[PDB]
Amino acid sequence: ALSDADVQKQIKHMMAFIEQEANEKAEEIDAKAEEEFNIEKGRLVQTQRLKIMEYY
Amino acid sequence: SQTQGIQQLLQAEKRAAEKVADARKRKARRLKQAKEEAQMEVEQYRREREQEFQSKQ
Amino acid sequence: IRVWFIKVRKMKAIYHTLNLCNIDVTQKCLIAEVWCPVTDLDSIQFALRRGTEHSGSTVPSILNRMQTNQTPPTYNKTNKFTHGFQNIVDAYGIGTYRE
Amino acid sequence: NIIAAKAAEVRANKVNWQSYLQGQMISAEDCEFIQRFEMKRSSEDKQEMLQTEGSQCAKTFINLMTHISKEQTVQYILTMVDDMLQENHQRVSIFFDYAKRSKSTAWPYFLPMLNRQDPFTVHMAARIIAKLAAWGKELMEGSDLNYYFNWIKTQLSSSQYVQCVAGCLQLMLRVNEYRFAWVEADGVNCIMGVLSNKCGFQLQYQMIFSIWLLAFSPQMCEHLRRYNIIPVLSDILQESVKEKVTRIILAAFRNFLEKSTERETRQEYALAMIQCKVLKQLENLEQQKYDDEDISEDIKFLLEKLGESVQDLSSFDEYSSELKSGRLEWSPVHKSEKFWRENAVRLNEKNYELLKILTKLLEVSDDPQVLAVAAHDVGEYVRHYPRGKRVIEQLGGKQLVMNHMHHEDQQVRYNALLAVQKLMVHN
Amino acid sequence: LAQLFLQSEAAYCCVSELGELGKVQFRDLNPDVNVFQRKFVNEVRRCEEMDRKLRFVEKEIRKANIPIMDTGENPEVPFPRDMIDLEANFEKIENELKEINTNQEALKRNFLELTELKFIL
Repeated sequence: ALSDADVQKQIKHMMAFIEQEANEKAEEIDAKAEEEFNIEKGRLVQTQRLKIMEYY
Repeated sequence: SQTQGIQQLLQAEKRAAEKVADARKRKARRLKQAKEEAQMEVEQYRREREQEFQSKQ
Repeated sequence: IRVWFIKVRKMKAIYHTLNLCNIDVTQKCLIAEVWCPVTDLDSIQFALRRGTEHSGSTVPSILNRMQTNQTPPTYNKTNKFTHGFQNIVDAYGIGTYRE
Repeated sequence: NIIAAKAAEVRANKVNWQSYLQGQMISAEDCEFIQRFEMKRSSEDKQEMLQTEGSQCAKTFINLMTHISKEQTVQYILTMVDDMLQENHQRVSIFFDYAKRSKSTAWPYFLPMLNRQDPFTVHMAARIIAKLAAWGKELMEGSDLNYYFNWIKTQLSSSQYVQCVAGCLQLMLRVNEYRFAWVEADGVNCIMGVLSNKCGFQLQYQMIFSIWLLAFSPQMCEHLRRYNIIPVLSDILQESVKEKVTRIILAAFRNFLEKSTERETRQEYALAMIQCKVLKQLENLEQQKYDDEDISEDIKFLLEKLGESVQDLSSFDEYSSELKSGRLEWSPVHKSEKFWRENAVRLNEKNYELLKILTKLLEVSDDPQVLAVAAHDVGEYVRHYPRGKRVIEQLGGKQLVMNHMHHEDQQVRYNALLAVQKLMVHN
Repeated sequence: LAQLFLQSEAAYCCVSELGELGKVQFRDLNPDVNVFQRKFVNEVRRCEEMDRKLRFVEKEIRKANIPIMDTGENPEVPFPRDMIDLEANFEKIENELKEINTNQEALKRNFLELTELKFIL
């Protein structure tokens, strides 16, 4: 039907939304946690840096 | 129609939940992984400087 | 101010109609029941098409026509000429649908 | 969007690889190996593609585009195999089909490709080239893929393909190194040029999200702060209410302005506040509550931080510096009520030199706007401190101000009249 | 009969268009919920403030004895979100008018005492 096709294309809009927040929120949280863990990387390498400098 | 109104909600909420959970769990493992990696790298640096130590000895 | 007044009143009435709605738990999209004579639904859909046309999001604008156990309304518009007579009979009372 | 639709109608269609098993035209050995690694539903077929080592799994299909002359069949085969490699949720995730000994041609493979964009060759290359975001590798030929006009020409210009390619470019920029490389590039200039121009909303979201990705390093922020696009972005924010670009725009403001490399770089707070009235827009956003707790905390920290920023744009000594510079412009200082009521006794600076600067500006200032600011400041100094009023009367500024009550510009009439209306207390 | 389903902004535009149409009517499906929980009360009280200031400026026009006409510009129906800023500008205009009135009566008081002083000498 025409109403059925309108329902299906609204469902296409729904799924387009689903994938929209999917990719967008995914990369959002991913980048945030990646650079936060890069800061943590720097912190751990800093304590290791103290250890190496005292040893040598 | 009325069925979609709950299925799409289920999709959205479950996927947001698993993304958040994956972020948190990967962080939790990654801290110890980075400690291990830093120890590894530092031990290579120590071995290099120990080779240098014996050289200058 | 003479036209600022009517503009603000229009906006107030618009948000009043938005009060009459259902904040859809499904989506950020809204849903609401709309009652209107069935004879001229096509012009209504054309108004919907214009409304979605102004927005760039290419909105389908579903119309979920469906029967329900409600009370149909009856106001059958006659004309300017017999407004007094229909006013009189309506003043005495209002009858069922399609009577 | 047509990319996925074409992939779907491909998936509906069929190519009889068994009839092409005599693959003189089509890579016969890989055609035989199609028996393996074809049902990707089960991970045991992922183990099957692991068995075939990659060199015996589509590495003969590498450079199949040139091996096939008919366009339709190669469209089909390319799209199937590249859809498989594009899915890659947990299929491979280790850039397995890269042929370590032929690794020199792994990235330069796109040189013979990046032609025939109508059969979506570049539109499969766009996600094939994802060996950077979630794989630990570095492209050598960053010039032949990014600077190259595979997408630069289409960046300024079909449109759905540009949006999908922009998403692939977001994926590319995931690596901070190549994001930095493109920060040095002028493709960012093209991006902001199309941002300034009205175009599709989806593309606007993708480009401003790429700009949001830029804000994740303090040195990239340092380099890019010298391009004043924040007022333009506030303009885009206030001319379009869709709640998604607004969210990522506010997050871009978050990271960009909170990287905080120095005080001079936190002057961008002042520049944003002065060059666009974001305060009231943010207040309106605050009024209408969202369930998005993330943007709630975003508006919280932004409003407080700009609050202490405007407190730092509310001071006596900066006003003295500005007035001593012969420079005056409507700012939070000129509406800083604490500087006006609490520090009016400070406006009695040594030898009344501040008042003397104002008094001599009452005749040498030929700029109506600076003169308006001076008139308003004098109006404040009279409404607060009546013996300072009598000081100004001794200075003779009232004769000059009378002229401003009738000095051409209608903004000059207004400010002179208001200052004198203050002047008439106890009179 | 018809569960009319519309996207949010498209629904606002459609409300404008359908009210222009003047044929349809609505039904509230959440009678036990006020504007307080609908999150729409904020713009409603904004509209109330704008209406109050409109009445304000109207009454100082009435005391000013200016013969308003109000004859044209009926179908304009604007809907940009910056109307809040436009009525902020209107608020500024009526604000400066308010301070002008208070200052003017203060000035009249001053001039009256001053006229007495002129008469004394």
